[PDB]
Amino acid sequence: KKVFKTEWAGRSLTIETGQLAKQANGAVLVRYGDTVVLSTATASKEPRFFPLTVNYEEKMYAADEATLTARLIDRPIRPLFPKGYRHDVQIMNIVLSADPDCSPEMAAMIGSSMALSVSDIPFQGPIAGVNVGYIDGKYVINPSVADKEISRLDLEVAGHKDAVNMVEAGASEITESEMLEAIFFGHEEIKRLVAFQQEIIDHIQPIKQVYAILNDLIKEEVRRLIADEKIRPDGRKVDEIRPLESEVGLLPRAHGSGLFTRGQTQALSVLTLGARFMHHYNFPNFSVGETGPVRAPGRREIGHGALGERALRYIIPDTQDFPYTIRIVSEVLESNGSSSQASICGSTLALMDAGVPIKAPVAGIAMGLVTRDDSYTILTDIQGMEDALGDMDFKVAGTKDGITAIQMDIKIDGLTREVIEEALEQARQGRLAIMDHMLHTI
Amino acid sequence: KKVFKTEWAGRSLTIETGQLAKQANGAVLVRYGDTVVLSTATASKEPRFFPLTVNYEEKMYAADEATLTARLIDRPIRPLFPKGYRHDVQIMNIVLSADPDCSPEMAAMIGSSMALSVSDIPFQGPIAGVNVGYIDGKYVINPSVADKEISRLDLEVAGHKDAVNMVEAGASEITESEMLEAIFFGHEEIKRLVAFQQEIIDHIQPIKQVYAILNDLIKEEVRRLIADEKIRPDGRKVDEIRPLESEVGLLPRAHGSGLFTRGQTQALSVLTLGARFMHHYNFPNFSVGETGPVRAPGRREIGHGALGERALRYIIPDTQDFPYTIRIVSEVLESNGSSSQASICGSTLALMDAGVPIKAPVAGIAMGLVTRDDSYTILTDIQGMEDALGDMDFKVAGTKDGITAIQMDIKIDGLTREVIEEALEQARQGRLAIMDHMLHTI
Amino acid sequence: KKVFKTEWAGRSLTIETGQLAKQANGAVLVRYGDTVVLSTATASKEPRFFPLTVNYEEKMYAADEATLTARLIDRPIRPLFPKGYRHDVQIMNIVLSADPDCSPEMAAMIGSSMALSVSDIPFQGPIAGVNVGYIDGKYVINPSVADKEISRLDLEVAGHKDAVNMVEAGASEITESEMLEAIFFGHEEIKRLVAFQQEIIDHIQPIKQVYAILNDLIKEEVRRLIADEKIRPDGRKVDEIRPLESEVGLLPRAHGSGLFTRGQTQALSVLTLGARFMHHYNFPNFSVGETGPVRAPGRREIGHGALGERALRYIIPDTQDFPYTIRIVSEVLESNGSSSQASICGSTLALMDAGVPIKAPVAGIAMGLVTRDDSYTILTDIQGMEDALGDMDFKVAGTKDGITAIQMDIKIDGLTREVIEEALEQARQGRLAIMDHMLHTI
Ligand SMILES: [Mg+2]
Ligand SMILES: [Mg+2]
Ligand SMILES: [Mg+2]
Repeated sequence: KKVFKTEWAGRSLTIETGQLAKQANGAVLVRYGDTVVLSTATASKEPRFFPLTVNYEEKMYAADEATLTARLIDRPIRPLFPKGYRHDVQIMNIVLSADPDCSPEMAAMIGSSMALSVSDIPFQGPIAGVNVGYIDGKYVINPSVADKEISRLDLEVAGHKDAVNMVEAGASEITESEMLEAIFFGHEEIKRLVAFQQEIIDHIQPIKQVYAILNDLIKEEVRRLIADEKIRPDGRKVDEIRPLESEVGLLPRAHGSGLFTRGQTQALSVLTLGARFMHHYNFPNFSVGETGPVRAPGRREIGHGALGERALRYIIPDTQDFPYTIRIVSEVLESNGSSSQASICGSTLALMDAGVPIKAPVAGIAMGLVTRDDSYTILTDIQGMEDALGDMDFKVAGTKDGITAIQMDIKIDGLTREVIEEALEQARQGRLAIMDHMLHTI
Repeated sequence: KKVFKTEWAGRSLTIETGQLAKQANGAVLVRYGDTVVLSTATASKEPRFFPLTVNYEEKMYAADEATLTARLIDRPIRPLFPKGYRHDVQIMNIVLSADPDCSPEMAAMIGSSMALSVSDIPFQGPIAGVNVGYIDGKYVINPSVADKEISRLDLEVAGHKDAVNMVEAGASEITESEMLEAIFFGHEEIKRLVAFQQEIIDHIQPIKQVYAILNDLIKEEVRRLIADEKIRPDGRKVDEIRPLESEVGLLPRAHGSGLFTRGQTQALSVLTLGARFMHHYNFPNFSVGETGPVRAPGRREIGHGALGERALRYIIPDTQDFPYTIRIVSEVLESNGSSSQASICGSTLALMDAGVPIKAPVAGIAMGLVTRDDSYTILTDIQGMEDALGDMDFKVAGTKDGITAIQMDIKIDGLTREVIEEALEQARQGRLAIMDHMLHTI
Repeated sequence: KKVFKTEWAGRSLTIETGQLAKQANGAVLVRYGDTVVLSTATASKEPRFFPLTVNYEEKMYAADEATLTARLIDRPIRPLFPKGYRHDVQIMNIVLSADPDCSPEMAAMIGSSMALSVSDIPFQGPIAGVNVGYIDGKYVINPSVADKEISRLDLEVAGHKDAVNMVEAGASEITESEMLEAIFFGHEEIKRLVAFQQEIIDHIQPIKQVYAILNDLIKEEVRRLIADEKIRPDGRKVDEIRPLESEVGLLPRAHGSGLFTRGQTQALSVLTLGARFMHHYNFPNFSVGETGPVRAPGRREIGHGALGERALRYIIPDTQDFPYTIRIVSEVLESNGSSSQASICGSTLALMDAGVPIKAPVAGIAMGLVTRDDSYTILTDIQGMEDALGDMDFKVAGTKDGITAIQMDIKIDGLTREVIEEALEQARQGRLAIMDHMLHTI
């Protein structure tokens, strides 16, 4: 994780990388004052017309428009790819925290530039954008909500080191000279922002670029290694949990937030208190390093949100002891096995971060199985491949004092009593280990 | 039609087959107390990745959630198909009547097992599910809504004769042993439910599994047999109506219901009273023995709902004599020609069932045409093939005293006055014949 | 532009062609009293099952149903196409002004007939439809909303010169003879309307029916002609605006309307006053002579509506001096570069039509560029091909006193200051010329 800081229009500008959304080609967290934006850039493995998609979304907890902002950010980026480049490139901008005086739109634009800049994609940037106002005869960079009310110009201009790349303006009937001056006043700031990004690029130094029978032979090799040689594809032992990392309080305008990472699975859960309890779960395709349609929550996202809500509902305080609504949203930023349990753990952190008087913290974990002729092997904290090539995905969440939720998917006829018993015990040990880590963080 | 009865958690469990949704591969009506669920299983004719889809819907008149339940029922079913089976299989569960103390989710799960078991699809069941509660230290099968409020466990468990295959639980922090005790307490009931299903299967004994030039010769033969030999593809006479069957009062929690069957066309219409008149029409793909997307009402269903509403609107009493809202929903469970008129007849039955003081009963029927030489033949109650290969689809509904609705689709340039007049006369005789039967039923 | 007038059920019937939607195969404006309906017919260039789609929409500003009305109009039209005809034919019906006593449905039915008749598509019409009521024992053509309340019959019947082609009725239990009399009373009016349509057809006389290297040589030829010979594909000069045409007050039940045409780009903007400011933009596929899905407004339509709203927002009077909501909807009836600007102009004419005390009229225009070596050429009022084959699409709108909106898309890395300077000045001259024309119209 690398943090780069500067100042922008009288407020702090930080760009973070290396920690969040590692399976996108490039990903960056932009903090502009209290505005926080996660920007990702992901490209298809092989080339597909150049298919570029830019998305912008302001989360409900951050406090047509988003369509206009995605079209805004697409413009200075689209023409700067090599001629003939046909890979499908998808860029996401998620406003996690929104201060209206610290333009989330412009933060997302430089986030989208930086996401691409560190990314692996041959984008010919960097670019940056600024908002220019025109107040009492003086041009201003990124005016506050108050200043924009007395501004005769609502100009957003973007470009690179060499030239202006985009002009998007509304104005109170200003002359051609007044506009022209505003534009190249804006481009002076753009050159500073592009220089700031280039410092980051210089430091980071991104590097730019019968079947079915085979599929069964790999399945048997993974299963043989596990049952016989006692070793898992990532070198783990059968009861080994992946490396754990965790933080709270990542978002200034949220009541509570928790970041929980387990191996290659990472979830950001954001809590909102209002004036009863709900938990939602979002699974972007950049979480698994892919592109594709940005659709409404599918069947799986509805399930995993309800499973998280079920595990957590039992420790939520009553209304007499906590007279507030509680909404938690879990964002899966990276996934390689049980994002849904990571969302449960992130939500517990966010509940404690927000000072919600819960009965007890809750953590979860998913168990696996490799069945063989004479015996079987329980796998603790399975990754995706062990789900795909194993025999079950057995998810258990609860407190130190017992179970609050179970959900199971198996690829065999059934689980014997001994399998279920052994899995529940390893899962009891697993959740206890995870909460020891979470209480260490909290 | 065969009815099989038992007792389940202190309430009656009935499974019916042979009457409803005969064009699905397998179909079953489950009655669990006042809960009523129709479950169908339909497979693609040819095999296609194994595409299995399970659907669950609680109808508005029965009284995220439905997604979780379809997700619930898929789990114990999916792994029990032969390895390498690639037919597209769709399972539909329609909650027609819902008593919250008599689990519609569990009723639908055994319905889906039952639908598959009698179906011809090589499903390796049967399976069954139960809900297990935990109240003052004792496990209970399918607790009532009141009992679940004092329950420390919300466990739903499914499996087959030999093993448990699915566990989905919420719990007030119960230990691993307590959960284990609940699972195999539930599985004792599952083995009883699967044994009951096997009794039904033992009795029923399901058996398990230039082009354009040709079509014109087929069309030419059906039309030739009709015009020359006066015989229709099913052997009917040109003015012969298909066998009629009808009952009332099928749903305990509905204000009125009518089941109307005409040959291979079957509609169940459900009426709801409230505190002005609407008729809706649903056409599931299993009604014609197919699979496919479950979409919102298409143009045809909207058309056929409005045509049903038109035929019926005229005999609905004034508010002074009946001060209630009336919503009727007609479910096409099978189709082979004019489901829309069957829905009209089903709706009239439901109106008389509900004790709605209608002006007069209403029946409908669809007429056809085969034009030849200069001669022609009017067909009474056309099936699908006579619509496709004939010249018109001429639908007339009304009372014994006259016409209340007409809708027509033709495949030739126009209908002469003489064709229209003779068709109207045969349809007058038709609706009178259908109505004589409906009053016999009512 | 040709206008054909007659009388229909005691109200005026006008059919207009030659002015609106010229890029559809056939397009017609029908005025039936105060009802105004635009009807278009467009066919795919090559044939694809005969795919015919009929669409019907009543605009909100004109004052299940639209689906039923579109199916209504499809029926008398569908069977009257040549056997074996496989071109995709799409008919759109847009109710721009709605008087409920002058049936928009029947206006749309004869509009769809006329659209196809003048179209080049081998539709074997014309057809027409009428509404027949039955009041105190007398049949009446197209009864008023009041008269329909005392009518025992709500019959819609359609057909051609030779026969009735469609019967759709609801009725208060009328006999077969009463229904039969109604149909052929209606067909007496149909033959008169079909004769009226036939007069127009006689008058108009419609006539009835390495790749990558090649595209790059065409692009180089357009750019070569522009930069060297100064000649544009339509023979225009680089600073020449396309011919302008403009009218105001096209819709009787709208508070204001403006029609603005610029070459092959045409927009109709409709203003509605209520008891704050919004501008929407619609882009039908017939505007460029194509067929295809009728979807919700896409990203471009959202963008172009907001850009129009942005150009206009600045001249909207304050609430203190104009206490009304203002809604404008701009319909792109024909397009060949910058419809977004056509909407702005249309909107301004409309605001003036509606007597909205705007600060100043607003006009817009789109500029292009052909870059050659170190040389370049600014293009005034670019058509679609000069956008596709040029270097920018630079849109500037404003008043006589300055700029109110700018939006730009470029196909090169950046725009030098002098290019931006040259574009703004030519665009300033452009909008002044357009506004000189618009004030002449107003
Ligand atoms: Mg897992
Ligand atoms: Mg029919
Ligand atoms: Mg343009």
